[PDB]
Amino acid sequence: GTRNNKGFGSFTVEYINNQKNICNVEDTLKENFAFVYKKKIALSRQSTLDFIYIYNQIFSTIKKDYQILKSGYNFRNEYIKSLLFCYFVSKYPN
RNA sequence: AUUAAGACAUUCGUGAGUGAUUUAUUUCCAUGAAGUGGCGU
Repeated sequence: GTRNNKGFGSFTVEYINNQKNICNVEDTLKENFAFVYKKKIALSRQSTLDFIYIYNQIFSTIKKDYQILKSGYNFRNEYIKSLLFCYFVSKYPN
């Protein structure tokens, strides 16, 4: 998709030739990627209602974390520095 | 006046009749409508 790296492309295969697919996501991610990082998001009750609410939480969390990574967060009142910044100013501090 | 004289190789006659420039052949192969957020710790 467009901006698929941020998560608007997620698919899984269920039936291959009318046979269920027991493929572990964790193991395949471990195999084909250099680093794989899991985050357990607090699914506040629901989980049976408001997939729209689930999407809102998931994508707000992604925006949160990725804005944290390469930039800061000058939003409401809480300041956390850019970890992309903090990496370079620490390693060989120039 | 002499084994001489006389005599168009000529008349008639369609290079014509039959017969598809046709048969076979993918305008196709490769290819992300995608990338990035920025601003006041």
